[PDB]
Amino acid sequence: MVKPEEVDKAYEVAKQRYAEIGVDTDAAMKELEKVPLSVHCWQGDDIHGFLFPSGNYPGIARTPDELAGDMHEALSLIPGKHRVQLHAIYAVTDKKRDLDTLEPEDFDYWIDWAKQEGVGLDFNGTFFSHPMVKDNMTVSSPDPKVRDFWIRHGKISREISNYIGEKLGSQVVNNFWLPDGFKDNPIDKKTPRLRLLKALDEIIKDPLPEKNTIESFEGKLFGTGIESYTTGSHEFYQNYAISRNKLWTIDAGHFHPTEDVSDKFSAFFPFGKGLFMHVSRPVRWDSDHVVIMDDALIRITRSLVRDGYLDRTHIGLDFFDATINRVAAWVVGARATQKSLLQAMLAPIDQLKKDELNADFTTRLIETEELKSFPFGAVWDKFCQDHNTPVGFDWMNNIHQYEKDVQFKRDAKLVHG
Amino acid sequence: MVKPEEVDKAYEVAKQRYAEIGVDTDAAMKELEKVPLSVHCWQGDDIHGFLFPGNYPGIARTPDELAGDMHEALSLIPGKHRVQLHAIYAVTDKKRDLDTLEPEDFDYWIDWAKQEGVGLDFNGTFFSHPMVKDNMTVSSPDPKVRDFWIRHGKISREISNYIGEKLGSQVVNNFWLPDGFKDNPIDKKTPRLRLLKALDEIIKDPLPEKNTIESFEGKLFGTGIESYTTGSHEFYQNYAISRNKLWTIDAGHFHPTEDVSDKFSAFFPFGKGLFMHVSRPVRWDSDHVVIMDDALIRITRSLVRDGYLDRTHIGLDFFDATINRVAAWVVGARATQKSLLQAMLAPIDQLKKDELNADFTTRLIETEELKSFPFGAVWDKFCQDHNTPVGFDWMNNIHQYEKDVQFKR
Amino acid sequence: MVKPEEVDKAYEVAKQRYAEIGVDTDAAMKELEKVPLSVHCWQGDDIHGFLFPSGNYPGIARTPDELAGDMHEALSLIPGKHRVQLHAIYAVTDKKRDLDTLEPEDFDYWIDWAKQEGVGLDFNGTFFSHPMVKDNMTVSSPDPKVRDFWIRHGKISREISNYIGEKLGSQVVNNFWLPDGFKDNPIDKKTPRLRLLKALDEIIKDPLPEKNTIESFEGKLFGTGIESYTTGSHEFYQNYAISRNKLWTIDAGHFHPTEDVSDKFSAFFPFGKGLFMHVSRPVRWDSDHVVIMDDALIRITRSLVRDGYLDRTHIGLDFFDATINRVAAWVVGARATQKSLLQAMLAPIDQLKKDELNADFTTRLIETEELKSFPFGAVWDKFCQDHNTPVGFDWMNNIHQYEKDVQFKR
Amino acid sequence: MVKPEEVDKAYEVAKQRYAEIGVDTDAAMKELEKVPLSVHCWQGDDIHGFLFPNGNYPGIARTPDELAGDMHEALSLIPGKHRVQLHAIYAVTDKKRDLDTLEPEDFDYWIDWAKQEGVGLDFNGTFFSHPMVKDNMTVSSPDPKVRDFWIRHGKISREISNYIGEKLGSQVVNNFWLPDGFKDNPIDKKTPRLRLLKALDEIIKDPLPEKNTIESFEGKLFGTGIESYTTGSHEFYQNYAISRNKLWTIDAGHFHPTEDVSDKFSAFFPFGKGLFMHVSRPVRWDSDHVVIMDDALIRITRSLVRDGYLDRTHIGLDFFDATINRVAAWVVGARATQKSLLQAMLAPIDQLKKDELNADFTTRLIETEELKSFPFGAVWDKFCQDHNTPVGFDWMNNIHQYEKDVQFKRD
Ligand SMILES: [Mn+2]
Ligand SMILES: [Mn+2]
Ligand SMILES: [Mn+2]
Ligand SMILES: [Mn+2]
Ligand SMILES: [Mn+2]
Ligand SMILES: [Mn+2]
Ligand SMILES: [Mn+2]
Ligand SMILES: [Mn+2]
Repeated sequence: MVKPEEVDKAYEVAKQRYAEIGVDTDAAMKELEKVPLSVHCWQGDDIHGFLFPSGNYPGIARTPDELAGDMHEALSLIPGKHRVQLHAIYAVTDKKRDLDTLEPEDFDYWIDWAKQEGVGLDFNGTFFSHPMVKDNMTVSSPDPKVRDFWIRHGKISREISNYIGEKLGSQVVNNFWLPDGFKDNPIDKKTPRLRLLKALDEIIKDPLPEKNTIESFEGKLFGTGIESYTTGSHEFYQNYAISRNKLWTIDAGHFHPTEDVSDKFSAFFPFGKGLFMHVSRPVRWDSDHVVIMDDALIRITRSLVRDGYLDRTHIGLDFFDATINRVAAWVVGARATQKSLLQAMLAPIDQLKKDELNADFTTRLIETEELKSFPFGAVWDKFCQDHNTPVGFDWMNNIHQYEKDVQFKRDAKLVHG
Repeated sequence: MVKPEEVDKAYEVAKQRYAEIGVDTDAAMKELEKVPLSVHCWQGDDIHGFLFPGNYPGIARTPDELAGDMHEALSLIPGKHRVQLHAIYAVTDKKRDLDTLEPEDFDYWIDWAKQEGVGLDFNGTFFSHPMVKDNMTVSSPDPKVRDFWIRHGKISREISNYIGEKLGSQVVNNFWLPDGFKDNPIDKKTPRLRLLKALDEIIKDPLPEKNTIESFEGKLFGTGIESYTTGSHEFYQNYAISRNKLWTIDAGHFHPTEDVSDKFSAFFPFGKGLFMHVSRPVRWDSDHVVIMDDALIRITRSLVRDGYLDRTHIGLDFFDATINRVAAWVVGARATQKSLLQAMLAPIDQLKKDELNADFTTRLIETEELKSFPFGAVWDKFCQDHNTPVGFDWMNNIHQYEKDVQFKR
Repeated sequence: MVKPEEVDKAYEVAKQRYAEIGVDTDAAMKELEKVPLSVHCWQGDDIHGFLFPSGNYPGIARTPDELAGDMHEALSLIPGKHRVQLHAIYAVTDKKRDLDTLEPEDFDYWIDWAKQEGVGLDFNGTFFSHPMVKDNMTVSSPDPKVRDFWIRHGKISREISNYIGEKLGSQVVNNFWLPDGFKDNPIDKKTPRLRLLKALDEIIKDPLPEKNTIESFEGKLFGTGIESYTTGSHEFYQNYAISRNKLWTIDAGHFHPTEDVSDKFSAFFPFGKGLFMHVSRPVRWDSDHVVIMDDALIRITRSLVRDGYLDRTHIGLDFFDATINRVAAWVVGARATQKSLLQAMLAPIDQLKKDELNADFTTRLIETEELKSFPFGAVWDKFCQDHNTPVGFDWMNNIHQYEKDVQFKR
Repeated sequence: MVKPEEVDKAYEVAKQRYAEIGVDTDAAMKELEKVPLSVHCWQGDDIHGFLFPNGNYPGIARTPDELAGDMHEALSLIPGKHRVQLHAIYAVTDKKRDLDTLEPEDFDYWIDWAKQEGVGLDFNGTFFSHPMVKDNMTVSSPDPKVRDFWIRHGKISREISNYIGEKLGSQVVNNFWLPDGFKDNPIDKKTPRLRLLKALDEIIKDPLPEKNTIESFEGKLFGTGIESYTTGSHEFYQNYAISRNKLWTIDAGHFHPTEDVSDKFSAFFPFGKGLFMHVSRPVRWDSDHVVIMDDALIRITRSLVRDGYLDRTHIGLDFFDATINRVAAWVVGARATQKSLLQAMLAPIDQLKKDELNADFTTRLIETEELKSFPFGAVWDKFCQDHNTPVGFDWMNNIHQYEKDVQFKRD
């Protein structure tokens, strides 16, 4: 167990080290406080939800109460104040429901939980794992009956999101992700994107207060069993968001091999409103690995900090690893993102910008490289301790306690509710 | 030497093979006639131009030589096409810099285009100049550098307007900027805001759309500018749509495994027009001669199947000096044409119906069979009908041009 | 229906166009009929096998007799004579078996079928979809019980292979693919590959007649749920094959983005014995799409043909698409491969090589590009007709008849 | 300026943090001392060399003395004991020489400098920038006159390397890199590689003691103007090295998009003798950017120390950036590599290995991620200070002084 006075001592030394290069470590920690991460609920129960009925880790959540407890446990090890992303299938009601019959009140459970937990809520319509998914197509299906069903869900997703936003007093980002596409090479690339354009326009048609909710649109290059064509491409959705004055969702695992998603922000913000940045680790495909401190995460976080885009960018976690402790998964990803944000915030950005404007690329290379071995860990440790979360390896103690007390017994416990 | 009667025989057999699956070979050839390729002048003289004075012999060194080489290439490319000029191909006895060019400096090319019977497209030259400061031009943080290149940009529009008025054919004025960083930048925002402001100033003075319209060409990375490109594909698609201008897709300028044929159907619900630069990247932006490969096949069939040709200008953009430079044009142009023609020789309306009905079996079988249908016999007929040599035969014309012209330089 | 006179006509015109550039179309077709393709049995029944009993196309095979009939139908529409790959889980027996208790006689069904069908057989041990797959590891597992189990199966794959080869009088290529790897970033990359080296050496220890069987070893870059580290890498297996004088398996789906597997042949053969070339279409991952005529297949086929490597290269199909008629999948993939081989064989290779030796890169570019629009289709159509298979679209009639009479009735 | 007592106090605190997770910082720094980096001479003078006399940062070296002084300055800012790589075109002689008439004594200047400086030397034959490069081919050219010329150079590279090895009493790694290939798609892939095999075998024919020199073979996926085919492929050279019992050169910039060269070590060492690891940063192609602390470098260094391959792996620098202070370029790349090696050496590797063997992938993910924010910087700073080099930003002062006193006065 780290000693709190050692953390405080190491922080004063680091603060001095940074002050000597014109960086204020107190101000950097204050900046990190103001960046809430939207923790995805579906990592807790392998995206089962509650609407419809292998070497994976024990302790999967099977009920609202279980998932809520698991997210509370994860959030108690993530320093600061954050948000939670819900999916439509996480509706809590005993009334018989389908995706086109959900009502705002079906999320009262999550509204009450979020108020008592002190987090905001983001929302995702569920356009997958349903018999109305016809040949991998939903909203942009050539079948009018299939299209009309999913348009109904899409409209309902806004109604729910508006209601949640009104009750919490915090704007709900309503994210749209559609599987729509083909496994093999299509003949017609145009007509599916025109069907999508018209169906999306119909979904966002009825006005709702922007203070309560706003829609984001999430593209993808390719998915399993849908590899050759994605109806909702990144180009289609950036165009759609700018044109219809909505948010654009950038998921870090959904782009080309070698594609740096941190390049997109400064090409979008001269034209568009806001982004939903979904941090996710792709390993040679859209594998949805837990977020770690790697090149991609470091570039995403430093690009948002350096160019001042945080107040127009929502940061969400989107990954799914059931092979490890599901609660640990959230905490690794959240801490990875926070410490990368913090490292970016501990740079003398104004002086570096100056040197770069004067084409002093020598200084820029040297300093950026020296900063990677500066004592950013001491500032991170201080941030963890100040927000009553365990430091470094110490949070494994919390995970072992949660495994003994909950996760390793859960499977044998009778589910109820 | 292929016998015309053999071409005619093969064509009649192919015509019947295609008619049996509801494809009209005569109509397919009429469709191909309507697609002019914009042949880039700079392949002729390794992008030297005329403004600022182990490769294959016979490089063009003068306007007349370059004009003669383009005439030779066009004579071996069936149908009617266009030529792309760079600003540095100005023809004048006057002392010019990129900020002092005048429209009449291109009278030479207007006259040549009229006698050759081709339209002209234009490119501002924002590279190979002392005023390129740290690989930046219009979006340079130095106002002296920015103002110089803004003057050149404005002049590129005035030149393009003048050419368009004289030819009575709209000149597409393509903007490509090297602007970016070799290594990792701190500020990605400000360069792109400087670009936005500069481009807006360049296009400020209204010019008739009947004479010219601007297109904007993004890049992922170039040599010595690998880490950041100010003018990104996203920046320019957004810029084109918002400013009601054309977007330039160069097949060589995207990510590994990136399929540029995906972009058309995501652009046209929002945008006005495309300039599609066919170019072959070999593991980087290598500007290899266009060949019949997956990329070209997908580009051409995507434009044909979704009926985007009337809104897509097709230009060649490559540079290979290791081979006969005139041959380079003909290989690239013929690859593009035969690929367009193969796409036009599909029963597209029936295939679309099969696809709407989720008959993915029929789609796979038929698209694979069409790859070995006799599309070559329709291509050969198109070549012959338009007074150009068939197959290997045009190598005779190259060897004669080498002997009589190129090898004598 | 295509008119056979039409085909014969178009062929004679093609024959002359090719003759004019020093290519013999009759000779090219003779070369093609000497290239057997190893048709994978598992496309027919979604790799279910027989050992351990939503937008999926109808008519899936459920029994040996059904799978046998489906492969007979597919082969009937593929011109020339070919081979079939079995997996261990395709054992046909009424006896209680696990992967470590399989007997050669359990493959008597397939030997009898192959002799009647007139095809050779290749083999694959089944190192997946089993409770003894522990944390995605089999032969190279750190758990000795798991190792021993999979080592027993490895040895049995060789024994079965030897028996099939003896009975058929044609060499059985016994292909080893293992899923062994880690989902996330490993600490120790060395020890797993040392465990694999030791285990493989144990599996191939007991000598078996080469005339009957030889082993091939199949690497992978990454798989679903095993993305970060593959124990059996391409580098590992090329080194293992060369050093233990075995075959190396190259699957066209299992390499890096932009990786051209046709580059590997000429870098292997100065050192190595033979290759098992598995044609498979990756679409942005190891997606096992049906093989089509694309840059990869064209480069694979022309690289084998131009450099004379066919006599040392076994060509197998490896793909799994259940979204389309499963019998059609076989025929599309096989015809695409043969088409692409034939186009390679229809080039003036000796003259092009001389042009290249003299650095005449102009002639090489012009000619290779012109050959892409030469009437190779007319020669392919002739090959199809000569070997009593339908021409072009026509074989769709056979699929519709097989759907009505057999597939749609299951 | 950093205060030595402040570095020492921060080190003692870090020592304690690492001791508590079973890591010995003092031992970790001793392990780092034993990894010499082979600093490439050609970054100093834009690969001009001296043999054939004939936008960019000022102060390029133009003479042996200027280059020697620049490498001395760079080494003075890189903590510990390292090596220098020479190219054959860095011959120092007033005699009229071609690449096929170089003599060992032509390198006496560099032997004398290395003895003075207290560093070992590695060597590279120069198979580029010469009229005898015919259609981008050298050793494996279809022209027997071209082949024979370059084979003469290849034999001479071994004779030079043996001589240097003897004089310095330190084995010279003689690295072979050939541009040989095609710009566009070849018809015949087989024959070029059979020509290469035959030519390499003739080059290494004459026996020389391993004690003085051993050959390494460097492959490439593609180069500028040689994009479509490389005769000397990675597969060809790994097979060649294992077969002929020589070293295999892995250059981090010469592989496919997304390729992780750190994967290759554990697939090589069950079969082969040794590696020459050229650290180099590719940015979307073989761009030869200065090495920085990124995923690739972190994976290369941790893969070598985790699996205990350092005693069989020579680490060399290979990059060329003339847009920045050329001496600075060396220090950035060397320090990136050392701090990355050091971080990997500061992990509880035995415990992590045990956890992994026991399939505790939860613990492995948590711990590896926590280690990335442990105070490795305080250990790095201690290593820098202990070895009489400036800490953190401080060495920018030395660069500015060297610009003022030496570099900016040259041009
Ligand atoms: Mn997402
Ligand atoms: Mn994902
Ligand atoms: Mn272009
Ligand atoms: Mn280009
Ligand atoms: Mn395979
Ligand atoms: Mn596969
Ligand atoms: Mn190197
Ligand atoms: Mn390099």
